[PDB]
Amino acid sequence: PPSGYGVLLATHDDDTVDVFTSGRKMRLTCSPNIDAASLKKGQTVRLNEALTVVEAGTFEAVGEISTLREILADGHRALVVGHADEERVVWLADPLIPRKLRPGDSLLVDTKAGYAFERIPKAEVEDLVLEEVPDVSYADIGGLSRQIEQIRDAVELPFLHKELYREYSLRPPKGVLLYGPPGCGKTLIAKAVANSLAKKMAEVRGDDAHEAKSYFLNIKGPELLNKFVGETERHIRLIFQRAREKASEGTPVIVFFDEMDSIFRTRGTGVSSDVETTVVPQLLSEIDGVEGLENVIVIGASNREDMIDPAILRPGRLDVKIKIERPDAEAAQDIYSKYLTEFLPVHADDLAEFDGDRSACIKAMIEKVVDRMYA
Amino acid sequence: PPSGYGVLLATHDDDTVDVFTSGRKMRLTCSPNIDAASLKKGQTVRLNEALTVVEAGTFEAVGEISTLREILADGHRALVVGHADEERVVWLADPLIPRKLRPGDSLLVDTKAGYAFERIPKAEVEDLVLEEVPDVSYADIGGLSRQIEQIRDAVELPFLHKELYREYSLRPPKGVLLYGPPGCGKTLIAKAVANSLAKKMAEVRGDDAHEAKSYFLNIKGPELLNKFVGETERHIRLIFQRAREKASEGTPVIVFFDEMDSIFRTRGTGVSSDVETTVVPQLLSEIDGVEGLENVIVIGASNREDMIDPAILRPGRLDVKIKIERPDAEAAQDIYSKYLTEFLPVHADDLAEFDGDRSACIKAMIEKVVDRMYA
Amino acid sequence: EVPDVSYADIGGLSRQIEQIRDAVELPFLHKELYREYSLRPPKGVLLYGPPGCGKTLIAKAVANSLAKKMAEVRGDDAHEAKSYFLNIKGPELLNKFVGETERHIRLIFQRAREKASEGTPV
Amino acid sequence: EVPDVSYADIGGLSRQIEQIRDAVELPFLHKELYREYSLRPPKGVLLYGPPGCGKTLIAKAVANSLAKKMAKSYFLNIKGPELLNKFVGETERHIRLIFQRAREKASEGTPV
Amino acid sequence: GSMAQEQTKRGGGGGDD
Ligand SMILES: Nc1ncnc2c1ncn2[C@@H]1O[C@H](COP(=O)(O)OP(=O)(O)OP(=O)(O)O)[C@@H](O)[C@H]1O
Ligand SMILES: Nc1ncnc2c1ncn2[C@@H]1O[C@H](COP(=O)(O)OP(=O)(O)OP(=O)(O)O)[C@@H](O)[C@H]1O
Ligand SMILES: Nc1ncnc2c1ncn2[C@@H]1O[C@H](COP(=O)(O)OP(=O)(O)OP(=O)(O)O)[C@@H](O)[C@H]1O
Ligand SMILES: Nc1ncnc2c1ncn2[C@@H]1O[C@H](COP(=O)(O)OP(=O)(O)OP(=O)(O)O)[C@@H](O)[C@H]1O
Ligand SMILES: [Mg+2]
Ligand SMILES: [Mg+2]
Ligand SMILES: [Mg+2]
Ligand SMILES: [Mg+2]
Repeated sequence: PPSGYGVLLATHDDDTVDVFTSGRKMRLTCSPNIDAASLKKGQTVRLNEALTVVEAGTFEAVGEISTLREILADGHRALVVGHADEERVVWLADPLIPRKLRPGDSLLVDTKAGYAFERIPKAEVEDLVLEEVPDVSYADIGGLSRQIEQIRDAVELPFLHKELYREYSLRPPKGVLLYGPPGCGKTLIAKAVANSLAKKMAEVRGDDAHEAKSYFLNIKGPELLNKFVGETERHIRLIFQRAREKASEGTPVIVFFDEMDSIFRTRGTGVSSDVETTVVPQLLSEIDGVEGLENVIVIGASNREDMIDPAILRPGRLDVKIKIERPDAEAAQDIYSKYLTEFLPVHADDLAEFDGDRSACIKAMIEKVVDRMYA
Repeated sequence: PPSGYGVLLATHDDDTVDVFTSGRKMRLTCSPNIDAASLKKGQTVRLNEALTVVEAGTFEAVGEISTLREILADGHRALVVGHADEERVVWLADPLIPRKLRPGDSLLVDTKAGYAFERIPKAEVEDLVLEEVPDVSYADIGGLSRQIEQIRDAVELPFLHKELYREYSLRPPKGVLLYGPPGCGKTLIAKAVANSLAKKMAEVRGDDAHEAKSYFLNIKGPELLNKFVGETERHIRLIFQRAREKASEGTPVIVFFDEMDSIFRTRGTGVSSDVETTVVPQLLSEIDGVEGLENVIVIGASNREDMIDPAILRPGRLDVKIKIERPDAEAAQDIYSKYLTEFLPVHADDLAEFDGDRSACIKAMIEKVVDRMYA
Repeated sequence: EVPDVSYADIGGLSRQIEQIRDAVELPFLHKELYREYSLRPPKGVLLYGPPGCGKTLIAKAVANSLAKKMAEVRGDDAHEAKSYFLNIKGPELLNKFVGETERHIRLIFQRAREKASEGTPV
Repeated sequence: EVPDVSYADIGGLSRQIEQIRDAVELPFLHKELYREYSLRPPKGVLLYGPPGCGKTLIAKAVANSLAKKMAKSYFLNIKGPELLNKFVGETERHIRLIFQRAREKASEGTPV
Repeated sequence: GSMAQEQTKRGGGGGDD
């Protein structure tokens, strides 16, 4: 009953297998029950005091993680650099030999065994910001109809009809800007497009919430700003790389930058610090460069349109500049209707004149109040 | 009976379990006297000379503390860093699957077995935010009855009456701005609110001592200013994350931004300094962002109300604006009554005119002094 | 990955493309004639102008032309016929450590000198 | 740092000595009588006037006299231009550290 | 005399065992 464990290394025609066990490299025969043909490199296997492979298992899930350097010519090996700049050539297991393994990846490796298993990003931090998706939708936003139409055309429309766009040789917009006076409702649209995207992703592929949320990234502002030189730029590089994996020409990845003025400037307006002077060219290269993002939409929101650098506010980077204006009388009526719902309790005195009709009473109250305030 | 110890890893339907023992992983059977189903992942279990589990214990060990970076998608493993910048993936223990686990929290981990047994909360502690409970109470403030009632309705009333607001579907205010001339009293009301919150969390709820200290997160303006790029941003994010994690349903967490005028100021004002284009957007996005606060009230006191930026003064961030005014004659009489108490030693010749009646004597002195200053 | 932009996809600039095409190809198109006049090929080309005027467009066209040329001359399309174009983002070479970025500079230029030949531009 | 200047060294400013005594010296002599009477002791003294007249001498003499009267008192002398740095926030953090040390010393109850 | 923030550059450290 007490049985050991080991890591598979390679297979031979002798029906024998190389296994790393107890910190040493050994060769074993397999049990008649197990078929050595189905084994794959890097699989975990179970052993015994007689030193026989009895059962195969799933790959290792814990251990040291190292940054991938390059993939060797043979394709079964790759160079990985450890935490203290130690470099080692390690075999690539079956799962890596899915998405193509590319350098700049943090592969989970067992240095003594010399095998890489999987890799994980750290940009999740941003994906961790929107832990709960807002429940607001376009039905809960009033006073803006043309803007909602434009924002739907920018995002939803290209993906609803891909074949029509292909026939007309038109690609989805690369970027969207939202600008207007404070409080006019920019964050509402920004947090409602996220809800719509989550609903779409859930209904199309799978009901899992995490994967649905994994397509909207919330920068939240100066979160990218860091202490050390050349670290925030690498953070932006990682953000955009993680964005480019998740795009499949049928799935949009929305990277929302809030308060554009925080990290974006003219490169000359900076007085105390000019970190933006380094940050801006990196992101400009990421958006449009030698290699461009095929199906990534960057939605930007700001309160001061002029402070933003002219390079970003260029067609082909921020194609549609949606402007939200201060509400008029009809927009005020719509906003009031969105809040003064019929289900709100109302006094019997107000109900007396309109024979208890809640809807008409509340409606007339809405015009009365908007008329009072718009005088 | 000399008996060993090991760390449980996973359970199987064969009633046999994998245990890390003597630095290597063992598949071992369980004794009939211990239930295998009752076991939990990452459990310290007893062994013997025949390598059979005989007892199960607490998840107590001595281990290095690793700063938690992110939890994996599968929800069972998390990435952590080390003192030497060593990043490793570790399975979560049963208690860590409790308060929600967040990045930046220390975890006790045994790197050989790779399990995070528990989280150490004292390591991430902020004593700069904590404030000593003031002796000042509501009865100690005079001449500001309207402002006291307004701040009561803003802060204390919503949590006292929750079902009543839910019936009307009203959310608690998400910000209070005390503002006015110098000295007229702004810090005094903050002290009174802190004392009331301390009492409410002390005797009404009865959690423990120092729990009242935890709430009313108090930070002065200049304290947030730091020497690096994007270091104040980290402090803002940390304090708001602490406020978010401490606040529960019906539990108020109040952050006092004393001296709101000097801190933040107005963006684009001040040639000498440019801290404004970095700090003001972090606060603008933490409050009323894509993900909003639940039961957090931000109280800001300013002697220069107009100096503060308008984007953080518009409704939705600082809704309830309370203005402190200069005392009038009746207000001055009340303030004198708040200090000219009857416990002060009164001269006998002073009491001669009223036959030793100290209450009437002191009231008359207050009237005389008020008349003298207001003549 | 090699972009598909070619010279036929650029319009309104028939003079600048001529200059860059000459500076890239002619020293290698006619090496014997260049050595006849002892003319050293230029080693610095700068493209400057207002935003969104075609600078990256010309860069992509040049990269595509070089990749096609090297695919014609030899093989190993996997990395060869493309390794000769090195795309570097602006802040990409910036590094946290004190001397690592300088080492990156020296090492990049060292490889660019190694891979280069009299017939193969880098 | 132990101040050594005494009131005897100061000449011609005895009246200033008697005002400065009534704000720091007297309160800690019989503080019990004040908390009985509920008086709030003073908090800050600003010595202002033409320079080179012995402003520092008055403060050092007061500190030395208070130390001699106590039967443990702690005194901090920090010059102005030291609290100045071009980087953002450093001058404030120095003040925070100074006052943190002040609270550390005052926590026992000895005069600071 | 405008005040300015700074960005520091780390120096790698070597530790064995
Ligand atoms: N139709 C509407 N138009 C405008 N505001 C609305 C509407 N419906 C609701 N609101 C309210 O307006 C508030 C402010 O929304 P939002 O945060 O989007 O403003 P903002 O323009 O993003 O502000 P800022 O420019 O300062 O970031 C929300 O809390 C929301 O409740
Ligand atoms: N009812 C009252 N109204 C006004 N001031 C009062 C009252 N009771 C006491 N005071 C005194 O008012 C003084 C100033 O109080 P506080 O510091 O709160 O005012 P402030 O306006 O916030 O001051 P500052 O302008 O310095 O920020 C204190 O000495 C306090 O004891
Ligand atoms: N003849 C042309 N002149 C200018 N732009 C063109 C031309 N033909 C196509 N374009 C379009 O112009 C867009 C911008 O090109 P490009 O990225 O080279 O501008 P840029 O100068 O690099 O911008 P930036 O200065 O912001 O980096 C391209 O997406 C391309 O589709
Ligand atoms: N009674 C006195 N009045 C003035 N100066 C005196 C007296 N006794 C001694 N001095 C001398 O005056 C000198 C200056 O003392 P001190 O530094 O206190 O002057 P100050 O007013 O603090 O100068 P500043 O205004 O430049 O700070 C001392 O070196 C001391 O020897
Ligand atoms: Mg907003
Ligand atoms: Mg105050
Ligand atoms: Mg370009
Ligand atoms: Mg002096």
